[PDB]
Amino acid sequence: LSSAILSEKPNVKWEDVAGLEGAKEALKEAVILPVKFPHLFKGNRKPTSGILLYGPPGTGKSYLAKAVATEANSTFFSVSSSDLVSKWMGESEKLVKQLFAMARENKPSIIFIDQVDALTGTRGEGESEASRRIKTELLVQMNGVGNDSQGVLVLGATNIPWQLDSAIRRRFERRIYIPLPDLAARTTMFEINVGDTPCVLTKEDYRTLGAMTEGYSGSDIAVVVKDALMQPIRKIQSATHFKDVSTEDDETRKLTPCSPGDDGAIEMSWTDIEADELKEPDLTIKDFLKAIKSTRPTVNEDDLLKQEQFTRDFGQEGN
Amino acid sequence: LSSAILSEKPNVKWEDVAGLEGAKEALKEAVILPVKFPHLFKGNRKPTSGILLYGPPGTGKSYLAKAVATEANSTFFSVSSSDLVSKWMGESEKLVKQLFAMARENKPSIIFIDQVDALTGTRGEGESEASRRIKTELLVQMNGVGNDSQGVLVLGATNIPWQLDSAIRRRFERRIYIPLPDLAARTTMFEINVGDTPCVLTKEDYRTLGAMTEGYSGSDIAVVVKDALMQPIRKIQSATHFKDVSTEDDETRKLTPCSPGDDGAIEMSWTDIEADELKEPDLTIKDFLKAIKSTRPTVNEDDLLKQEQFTRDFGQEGN
Amino acid sequence: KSYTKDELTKIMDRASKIEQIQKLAKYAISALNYEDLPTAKDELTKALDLLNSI
Amino acid sequence: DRASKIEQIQKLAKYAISALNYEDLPTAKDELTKALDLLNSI
Ligand SMILES: Nc1ncnc2c1ncn2[C@@H]1O[C@H](COP(=O)(O)OP(=O)(O)OP(=O)(O)O)[C@@H](O)[C@H]1O
Ligand SMILES: Nc1ncnc2c1ncn2[C@@H]1O[C@H](COP(=O)(O)OP(=O)(O)OP(=O)(O)O)[C@@H](O)[C@H]1O
Repeated sequence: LSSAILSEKPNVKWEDVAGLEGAKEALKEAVILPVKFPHLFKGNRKPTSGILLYGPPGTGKSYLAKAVATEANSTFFSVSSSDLVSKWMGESEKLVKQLFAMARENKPSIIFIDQVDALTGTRGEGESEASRRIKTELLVQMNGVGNDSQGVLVLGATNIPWQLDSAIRRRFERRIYIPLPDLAARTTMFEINVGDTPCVLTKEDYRTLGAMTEGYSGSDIAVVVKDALMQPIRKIQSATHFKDVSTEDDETRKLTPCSPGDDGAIEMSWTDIEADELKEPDLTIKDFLKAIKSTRPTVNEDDLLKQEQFTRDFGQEGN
Repeated sequence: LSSAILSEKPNVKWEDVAGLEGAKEALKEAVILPVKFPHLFKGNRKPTSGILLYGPPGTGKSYLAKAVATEANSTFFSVSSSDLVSKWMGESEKLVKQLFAMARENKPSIIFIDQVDALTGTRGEGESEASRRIKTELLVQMNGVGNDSQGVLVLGATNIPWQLDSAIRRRFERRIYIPLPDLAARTTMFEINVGDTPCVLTKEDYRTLGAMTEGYSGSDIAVVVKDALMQPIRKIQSATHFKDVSTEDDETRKLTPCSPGDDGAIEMSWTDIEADELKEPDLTIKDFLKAIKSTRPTVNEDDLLKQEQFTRDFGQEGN
Repeated sequence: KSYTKDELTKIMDRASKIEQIQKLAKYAISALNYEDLPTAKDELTKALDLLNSI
Repeated sequence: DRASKIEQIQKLAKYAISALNYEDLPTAKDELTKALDLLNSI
């Protein structure tokens, strides 16, 4: 009857998310503040219970969700439009009922629906059969709890707001556009993406890095980082000639890839080199440059047309 | 519930494939390196997650997949987009969910999805029934186990990258163009496809062939090969005049097809003919000549322009 | 530290040049595997002159 | 003879590539030049 859907703990902190922290503010005020100081929400002021994030794919909407999950100290349920919401006939809606029952049962709780648009209908076969009655079930269930007392939060996500029908829109609470990262956000993300690995940590070139990348997503940035990270590895694979660097003051000899002509340039397979004696080329700007070169114009303007149109019309709008 | 997928070994080695050794390297790094040295993935060094193979039909995409499976040294899952389309109209994606569960439970595993431009075709209006739900199911399920602990690699295959949506495009990672073979690659494939037949000699003939046959696929090459191999059988069938060649030191007079005018031309048919006394015609350039006459080019150059356009746009990287 | 931000152009250019040289070398090796000496010579010459120009 | 000379050429190419991988341009130049001269000598 019930069918439990994951409440696992990601480990993504607030600080791992760079950018437009007004959304973060809305989150913290909508979730954490109610928990922390409940007496602030008595009488005619009642806590916000619906939030839905929209924008191009790859912009950490899912990442943001995981951060929220990490930060909530609450039950976090997460489910898609295909996930546990069908049958022969009929009882998907019942499953939805049982779920929201369970949500009420567990205060605080958070329901996260990715790709909320995929639960929509106004004319087709789903409007005749299921998807209408699904939509109706949703609408009715988001009605009464929103009146007066609630320990459930509804979190939406969508790339395509405009294909989600008008019926949900005004009945739902709070919506924010998640744009692609700007210069500063890209730069911060670079720094975050470097972590512990040493050389080069040039603070001055980070801003050049964020400059050079324009319009790319979090995902894209991640990909470029990974791409740069395999460069020393690919060197090693193509490397033959290695040489000692760590002196006898250290525990033992340690070999790194080196120019083929050098005094101490001995040639073998990288597979012969064990982990204790192991050393890797440093990370240069050149590695990152190469990484950028494999990255192309990633994001189509066509997204920007409709996403910026919805932005001009609704945007930071609650909806 | 399970829906049985074969993971057995299609014994096709690296060396049986010709070309794009750089994609081969990416694959070696994507599977083999993880297998060989997993302890190299502490900190910010993390496995590649998804690779799309894109290009014209018939370019050994399936062949490549076989080689991957042979070389993976792990559980390998293979599926066509034909599979798991629908059962009732209601229930499809549960099978996808269960599939991914199975794959997650087998680390390392590799999922190969053929013709990812099917499911996900994509065209509007008609998508809103089950197909949008599927589209969603992909996107959400790739988000599930993706962070931290991965033993899944996703390989897609597509003929039509340009109709695969933005949403998949910059979520699903690394995209690689599989071109038609060039002169070199064709020649190498010719040399690969020989068998026991002594045939026509040297490399000169091979290079002549690979030069002369242009704009054709591995599949097409295979077809031509089979044709040529059957041509002596075709000679045997159509000419009932045969003649002795080998000396009496063998079991008996060894008989091959000849013209009705030929000296020694006996005209009994294949039916009376003993297993030992058999002399197949040698494989000549003329078989390949007639094969070329029979070989028509497959793919229009507009498709080449669209593949080339995508390549100009996204190319040898995911984006 | 120490970066004027106009170097990156030259750097990526020279990197592309290096890549092209590497490609040329590979092609030459391929040509040698096909006992095609003149092609090999031409590709190595083109790599050589490409190397010389920077 | 023509087999070992090709092998030597290949080796020299490999050495040039290693050199380039570590931005040792003069070494690369000299190794490509030796490969080319040797190729001409075949
Ligand atoms: N500060 C950041 N901003 C944006 N994205 C980030 C950031 N840090 C990490 N990421 C990336 O976010 C990805 C998580 O998925 P993401 O949120 O981008 O999907 P999405 O945009 O929600 O699209 P979908 O709705 O299809 O899941 C990770 O793979 C990671 O590389
Ligand atoms: N190096 C190669 N390049 C291209 N094709 C090859 C190569 N080696 C073998 N083949 C051929 O590949 C064929 C296998 O099917 P193939 O992978 O070409 O279909 P496909 O490219 O997946 O097309 P589709 O996506 O329409 O199924 C075999 O008939 C085999 O002869």
